[PDB]
Amino acid sequence: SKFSFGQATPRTLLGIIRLSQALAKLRLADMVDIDDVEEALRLVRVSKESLYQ
Amino acid sequence: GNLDVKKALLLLLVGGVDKRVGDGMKIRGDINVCLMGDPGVAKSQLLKAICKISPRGVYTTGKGSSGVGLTAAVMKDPVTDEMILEGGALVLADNGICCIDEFDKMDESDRTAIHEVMEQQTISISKAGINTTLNARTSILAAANPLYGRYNPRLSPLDNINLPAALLS
Amino acid sequence: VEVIAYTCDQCGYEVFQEVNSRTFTPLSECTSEECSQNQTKGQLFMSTRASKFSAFQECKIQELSQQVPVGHIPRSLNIHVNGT
Amino acid sequence: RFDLVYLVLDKVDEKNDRELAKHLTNLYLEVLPVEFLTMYISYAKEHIHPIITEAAKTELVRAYVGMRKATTRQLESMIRLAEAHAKMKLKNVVELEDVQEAVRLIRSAIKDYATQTGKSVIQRKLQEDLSREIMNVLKDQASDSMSFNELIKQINEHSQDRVESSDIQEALSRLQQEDKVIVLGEGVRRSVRL
Amino acid sequence: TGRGSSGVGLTAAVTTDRETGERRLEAGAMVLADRGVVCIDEFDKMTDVDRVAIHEVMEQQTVTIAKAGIHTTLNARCSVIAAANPVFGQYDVNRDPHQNIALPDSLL
Amino acid sequence: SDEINELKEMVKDEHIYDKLVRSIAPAVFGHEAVKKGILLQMLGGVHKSTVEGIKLRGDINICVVGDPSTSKSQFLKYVVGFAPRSVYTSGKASSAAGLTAAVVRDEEGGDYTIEAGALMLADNGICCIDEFDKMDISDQVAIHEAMEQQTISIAKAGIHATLNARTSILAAANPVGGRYNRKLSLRGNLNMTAPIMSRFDLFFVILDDCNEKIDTELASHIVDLHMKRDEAIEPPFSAEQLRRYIKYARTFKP
Amino acid sequence: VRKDPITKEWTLEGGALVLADKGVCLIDEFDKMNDQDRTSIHEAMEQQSISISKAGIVTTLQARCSIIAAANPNGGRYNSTLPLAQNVSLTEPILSR
Repeated sequence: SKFSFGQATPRTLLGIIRLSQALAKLRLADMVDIDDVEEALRLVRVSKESLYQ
Repeated sequence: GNLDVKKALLLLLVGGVDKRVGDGMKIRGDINVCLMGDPGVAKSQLLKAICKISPRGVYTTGKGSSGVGLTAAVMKDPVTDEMILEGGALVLADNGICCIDEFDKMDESDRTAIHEVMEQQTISISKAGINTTLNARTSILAAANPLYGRYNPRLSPLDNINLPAALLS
Repeated sequence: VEVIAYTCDQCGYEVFQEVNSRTFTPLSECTSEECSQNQTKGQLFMSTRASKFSAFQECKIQELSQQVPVGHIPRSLNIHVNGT
Repeated sequence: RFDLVYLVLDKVDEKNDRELAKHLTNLYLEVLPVEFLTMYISYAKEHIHPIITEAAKTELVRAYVGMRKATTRQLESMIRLAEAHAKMKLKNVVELEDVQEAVRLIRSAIKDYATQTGKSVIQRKLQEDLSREIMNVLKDQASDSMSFNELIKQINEHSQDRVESSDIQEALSRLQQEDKVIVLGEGVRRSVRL
Repeated sequence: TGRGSSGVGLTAAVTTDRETGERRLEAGAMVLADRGVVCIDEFDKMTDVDRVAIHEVMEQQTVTIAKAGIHTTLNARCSVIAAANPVFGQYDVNRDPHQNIALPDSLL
Repeated sequence: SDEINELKEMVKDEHIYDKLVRSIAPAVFGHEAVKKGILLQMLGGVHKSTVEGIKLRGDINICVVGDPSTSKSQFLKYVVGFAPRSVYTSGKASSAAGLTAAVVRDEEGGDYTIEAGALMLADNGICCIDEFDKMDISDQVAIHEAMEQQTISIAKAGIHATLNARTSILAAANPVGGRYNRKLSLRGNLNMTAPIMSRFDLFFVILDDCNEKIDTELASHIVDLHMKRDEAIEPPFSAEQLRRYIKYARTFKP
Repeated sequence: VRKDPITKEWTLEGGALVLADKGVCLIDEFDKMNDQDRTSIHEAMEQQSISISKAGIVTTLQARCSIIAAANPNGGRYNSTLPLAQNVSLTEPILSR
C-alpha cells in the first residue's frame, strides 16, 4: 500500500488490445505485428510510475 | 515538455469501431483517461483548448449541467409547448469527447453520472415521466484536483480522489 | 395566413380578404352575390386547400459582449422571417 | 435472510490465468438457443407442480444429524433448491438422488467460513479479562476515581491481544449498562462501590 | 458589506413582470463592480453557496446564467479586497502558518 | 344457528385450557411456557378502573429474547394474520417517522398535520416490533412514555396534541453476543437500560441445545410441514372457531 | 411564526405556553433535545413574561405560566452518596429557578 495500484486485471489486458489497434488505425501500413504492440506497452510503462519521482 | 501525454490523447481522438460483434455481445469500447496533479500552469486551458478544436467535443464544468442534469430531463418552457426533453451534455455529445473539469463539484449527482457512462448503454431518464433509454458511446477525459496544498507523494495516494471503485478497476 | 377562402356550399363564391394582424374575425353568410339575397343563404365555413399559406419563424438577438459599454446589461430584440 | 453465499477466488494461478488469456486470445477474430430455452422454462414453471416422497426424507435427516456433529434456516432452504433441481432436470415428479447435488452446493457454501458477529472465540476471552481489570484497582483504590490517563497506561500494555482504541470505547458502553461505571467526558469517570 | 446572500454576482431572475410581458435579468452586483473595486468581509463566517460564486468570477471575468430565461455572457472587470480573521485566537506561530484559516485553496 | 350452540357445548368442556395451548401454531414444537404467554396476550383483560383520575393498565406486554434465525420468528409470522388488524414493523426507520411519531412538513396549504406510524393504529390490535438494540436513544424514552399510560403527547411545531392510542406491544430483541450467558444474569444480556425492564413483565428467555435426539424429532416435525399435503396433525380447533371463541371470551368482567 | 398564504402576511401563532396561563409542562430527560429547548424555558421564569422577535415583529406577550416537572435520575434514585450535581445531568442555574 506504499505507491502502486492495480492487481493486473484482464480489464487492463483488454484495454491494451484496444489502444494497439487504435494506434494501428492511425498509423495504418497494414503492419499489425510485434512492433506495433511494442509501441503500445511503450506507453503503459511511462504512464505508470509517474509518481516515482 | 510533456510529449508523453500529448501522445496519449491523439490515439483517442480517432477511436474506431472496436469489433463488429454481430451476436448480442456488446463489448466495451472508447477507453477513458483521467489526469491528476496541481500545476500552476493553469491546467484548465491545457485540456479544454484541445476540446474546443477537437470534433463534437462539448465543454463542461462543475456548475450548471450537474450529474442529474448531465442527461436529459423535463423542465419549464415558455407559453409554447412545455415539458420538452431538455438535455445536458451526454444526450447530445454522443460518440465524441466529454471534457470535464472540477471533479469534486456536485458529486452527489456526478458520482452516479460517471459510472452510468462507463457502464455501457444506460443513459436514460428514469423519472416519473418515461422509462426510455438511449445510447452511450463517448470517451471521458478527467482532471481531478488534489487536496489542500500539494498532493503529498510521501503520503498515501487516493487521499484526494474519492472514488476507489471507479478507478482501480 | 395571407389569403382566405370561405365556402357556403350553395353558391361556391369564395370570399377573399386581406390578412391583417394576428387576430381577425370571419364575416357573415348573407353578403355574397348569388347564394345571398334570397330566403335561403348558404352557411359559410372555411377551406384549407384553397388557402395559400406562408412561412414564419421567430428569433431573438443579443449583443457581441465586446462593444457593450461598461455599464448596463445587453437587451434583446425581435426579428421575423418571410419569403424563403 | 439469504440461504447460501459464495465468494469467487483469485491467486497468481499461472496455469489458469494463461488459460484465461486463451479465452480472450479468441473471441476477437472472424444447442445454444436464444428463445427455445426461454419458452422451455416459462412453460415449465407453473404447469407441473411436482411431488415429494419418503425417498428424499430418509437421506435428508441423514445429512443433518452429521451436519450437527444455523439450525433450521439452512434446513428450510435446502429442500427448495432440491425441489427445483428435481423440477428442472425431470419435469414430472420428485427425485431421490437430487439431494447429493443439494449437499454439493451447500458444502461449498460452508467452505467460505473456515478462517465477533456470529463468532464468540474472541468473545469468550474479551469479557473475561476485562472483568478482571476492574476488581484489582477497585481493591487498591479507596475511591471509585479512575481517570483517562491511567486506563490507557494500564490495559493497552498488560496484553497485546486486544486492539488499541477500536474496541476499548465499546468495551465501556456495556459496563455502562451493567451497574459499574459512568461517563464524564474524555477525562474523569466514576466507578462502582459497596 | 459582504453579506453573502445569493446575489453577490448574479441576478436570481428578478423580473417583476415589467408591465405584463417583459422579463428582465436585473443586475445584482457586477454592473457596479466594472472597472472599479469591491470589498467584502467575513469569509469563513459564510455558507457554501457564496464560495462557489467567487470561484467563477475569479477564474473568468464573466458570469453567464440561465435561471428561468436567457443564457447571457455579460462582462465584468472586478478586483476584490478581502478581510478575514484567524480561527483559534493567537495560534499562528505555534502551528503551521498555512491552513490557518482552512478555507478552500481554490481561492488561495 | 348451531355454531352459536357450538360455543355452549365447547364452553362446557374441562381440559380446554390444555386444548388451547396445544392448538396454537404448528410452526413450533415444545416449549409450552412461551405458548401460555402469547395466548394471554391475544385475549384482552380489564381496563375499567378507579373513579375520577387514573386509567390503569389495559393489558399485559410480553417480549421474548433469543438467538436469531431460530423459533423466535415463527410466532411473529403467526400473529399478524391471526390477530385482528395487528401490524408489523422492524423499527430501523427510527429517524424519519413511524415508530417515532413525527409531523410532516407543509403540503397543499397545511403545515402541522398528523402522521402515520404503526403505533397509533393498534386499536383492537396487537402491534409487533423487533430489534431494540439497533435504533437510537431518542425513541427509547419515546416508547417508554407510550408504555405506562395509554396516550402519547406531541406539541412539535404546531399546537399540542393528545392522542389516546391504547396499545399492546410485543417485542423480540437480540442478546449482546447471540449466545446467552449462563453463570451471569440477564442484567448484562438485556442490552437495554434499567427502568424499561421494570416497566415490562418477564421475557421467558428461549434457550437452545445441540442434543442428538431433539434435532431428529424437530427434523421430522419440520418435514411434514413443508409437505405439499401431509395434514395429519389435528389441532382440535380451527382458525375461525377459535376466533369466535375468544370473541365469546372477551365480553365478561370477572 | 407560521408563514403566509399567497396574499397574506407573516403572522404570529402561539404554541404551548401562551395558551397555558396556569398549567403544566414536562421536562424530564430528553437527553439529546435537552440543549435545544432548555434555553427557552429557564428564561420564561427569570425573564418572566418572555417573547421574542424572529424574522418578524418585535413584540412581547404576557405569560405568567407555572412549571412542574418530573425528572428522572440516570438509573436509581441514590446513584451516589455524592451530591445532586453528580446525580442529575442538569447544571446549576436552570436547576436554581
